[PDB]
Amino acid sequence: QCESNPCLNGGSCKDDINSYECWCPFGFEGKNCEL
Amino acid sequence: VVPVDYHLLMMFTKAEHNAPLQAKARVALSSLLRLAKFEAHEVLNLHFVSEEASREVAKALLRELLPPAAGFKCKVIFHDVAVLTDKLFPVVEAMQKYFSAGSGTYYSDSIFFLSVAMHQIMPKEIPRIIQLDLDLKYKTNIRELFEEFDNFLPGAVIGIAREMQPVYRHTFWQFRHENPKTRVGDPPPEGLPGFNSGVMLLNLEAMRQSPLYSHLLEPSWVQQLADKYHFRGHLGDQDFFTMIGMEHPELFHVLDCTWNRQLCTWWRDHGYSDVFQAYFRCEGHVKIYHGNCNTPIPE
Ligand SMILES: O=c1ccn([C@@H]2O[C@H](COP(=O)(O)OP(=O)(O)O[C@H]3O[C@H](CO)[C@@H](O)[C@H](O)[C@H]3O)[C@@H](O)[C@H]2O)c(=O)[nH]1
Ligand SMILES: *[C@@H]1O[C@H](CO)[C@@H](O)[C@H](O[C@H]2OC[C@@H](O)[C@H](O)[C@H]2O)[C@H]1O
Ligand SMILES: [Mn+2]
Repeated sequence: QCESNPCLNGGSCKDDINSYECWCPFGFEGKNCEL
Repeated sequence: VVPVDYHLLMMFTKAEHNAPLQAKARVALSSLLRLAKFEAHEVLNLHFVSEEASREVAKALLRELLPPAAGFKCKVIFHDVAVLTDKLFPVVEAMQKYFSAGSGTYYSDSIFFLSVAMHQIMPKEIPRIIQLDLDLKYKTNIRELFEEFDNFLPGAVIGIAREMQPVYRHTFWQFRHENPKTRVGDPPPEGLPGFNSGVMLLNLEAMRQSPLYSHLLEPSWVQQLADKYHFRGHLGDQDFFTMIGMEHPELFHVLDCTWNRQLCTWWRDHGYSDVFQAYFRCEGHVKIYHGNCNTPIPE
């Protein structure tokens, strides 16, 4: 299994190889939507 | 008295040296068997999909729980995950690119789509089967769930409960962005939040006999709908049924939340605090608890 991609764009798995940008759900920031 | 068969199916793989999985299976099967009641001519058929090591583990657990306290007839059947994987692959290959972790099309993912093609895998003598996760706790007689088949409207092929987290609100973001007004990914009572695969009433005869369902299995239809919805996932059969359910809700008999009360709150803490409650709300007498995402089940 993989961990769900917290970003709204790109693949369903976190750290999708073909993805570069990460747009986070409102209220969250970071390359993994942490803070 | 002609014998009437009831069929359940559970995935039980990679169980050796997997204590958490064994403990979940123990809770599921003990509760199931303790609370089950069937008439004298009836037989409960328990199908397990397992490689050889987990088959041995399952046998050891079942001998501790069988015969059931209620004294009804119970038959245990094992199916080889490797055999089923090869039977599944032709049918299921095209969807794996969209709904498997992560990329591309691997035999190891094929079994997560068993339910979608169950009507082609199980013998013709089996008209219906209920596929069940092993991280469940039963609070009623499983015989009662079979009456839900009676409530299928013409054209419905599968009985399934809605997903109780906003995972599909998240997954369908792009489609939701391009279609502001859509019900796709919204919470109940009027949104389509998607489905959870923990409890599934697979009417194999209805699946076999549906022109629509058969078409939706075709590679070009999978691709067309995945493209329409900008939809990718990694939860296997759950994602496929969720997607075709957006386009063709008529195919699904929606079970009440009490038949699959999901406990996972992972998505609450990953961006959906605001709306989480509208998805997670379930009230009424709980029939089956579901400890998904490794969530301890209360007592
Ligand atoms: O090593 C394993 C893991 C799972 N299972 C079986 O698979 C079921 C599903 O896994 P579970 O641990 O119960 O995960 P959930 O969080 O309930 O399920 C989510 O994650 C699953 C695995 O990716 C997806 O298949 C589901 O559609 C999705 O809802 C289990 O109940 C078991 O029956 C095994 O046999 N061996
Ligand atoms: C995203 O990844 C996380 C961490 O791996 C999973 O816990 C999420 O799955 C959970 O929520 C959606 C439910 O449908 C699953 O049954 C549950 O495990 C996954 O969406
Ligand atoms: Mn589960």
